[PDB]
Amino acid sequence: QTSAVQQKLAALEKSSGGRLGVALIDTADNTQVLYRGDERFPMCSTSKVMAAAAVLKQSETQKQLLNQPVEIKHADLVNYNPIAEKHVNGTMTLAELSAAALQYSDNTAMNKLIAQLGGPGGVTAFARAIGDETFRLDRTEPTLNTAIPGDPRDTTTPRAMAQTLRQLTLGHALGETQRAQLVTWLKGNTTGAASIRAGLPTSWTVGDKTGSGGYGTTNDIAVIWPQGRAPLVLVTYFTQPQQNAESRRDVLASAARIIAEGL
Ligand SMILES: O=C(Nc1cccc(-c2nnn[nH]2)c1)c1cc(-c2nnn[nH]2)cc(C(F)(F)F)c1
Ligand SMILES: O=C(Nc1cccc(-c2nnn[nH]2)c1)c1cc(-c2nnn[nH]2)cc(C(F)(F)F)c1
Repeated sequence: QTSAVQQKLAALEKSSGGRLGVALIDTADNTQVLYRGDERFPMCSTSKVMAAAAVLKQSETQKQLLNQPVEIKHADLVNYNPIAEKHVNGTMTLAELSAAALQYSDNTAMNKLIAQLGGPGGVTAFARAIGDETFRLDRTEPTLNTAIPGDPRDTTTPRAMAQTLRQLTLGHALGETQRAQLVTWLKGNTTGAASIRAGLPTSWTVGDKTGSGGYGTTNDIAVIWPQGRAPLVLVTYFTQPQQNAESRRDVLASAARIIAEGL
């Protein structure tokens, strides 16, 4: 069947000229709303959540791991390094790198997380360990953001990412203190006010991670605490047919607004 909400999302998608993927989990009743929920989309920087969570999992058996220093050399700088560039010829801890990756979307910080896990396949292995059979990370920053249509590398589906985000932030994929740390980091994101958040009532609290890349790809994944009801998880992925397309954070906000109306 096609629901009213799905019809509105289709109309939004038609006007946008791109391809929109949405998955909502309402944890009050565990019901789901999906639009292209099983199609693959490039994750771009939304993958930083999985990398940070994989390092948090490692820290469960190493109480000092998050204080471990990592050398930042000039050659490590990639294309967007707002935090890491201040520490060239110095060090950052794994906690500092996780915070920079999640809250500022620092690409050098993400590469240090990937390296701590043994490469992109270490991130994928963690996804499999927590029940995500769909996620795949194949490349490092910045090339994981090429976002070429039809390319399977560095992709997931909206359904799989919403399930994983729920398990990481509201479930038991992580230990209790690690889950709390992930939630704190997401709630302090600096990059999200124009994306899912912009489509929701201002009284709600949101923790989110954005992404963007080639082909006008514009993404956001969020855990949402609405006023007076159980939390939601919402994934909004969007990509366009031409390599140089302009990003459309407003489309993610519009999708979130349609979802919120339908609750
Ligand atoms: O690294 C990129 N982007 C980036 C970097 C840091 C944070 C975020 C972000 N965080 N949250 N939202 N965006 C996004 C990036 C962008 C493009 C692009 N854009 N347009 N056309 N090509 C192409 C590439 C590459 F290398 F694959 F060719 C990389
Ligand atoms: O820094 C960014 N991107 C980037 C970086 C380096 C190279 C290229 C590139 N390569 N080729 N063409 N551009 C593009 C970037 C983009 C967005 C965004 N844009 N639209 N919606 N969100 C958001 C963020 C952040 F971090 F603030 F969340 C960063």
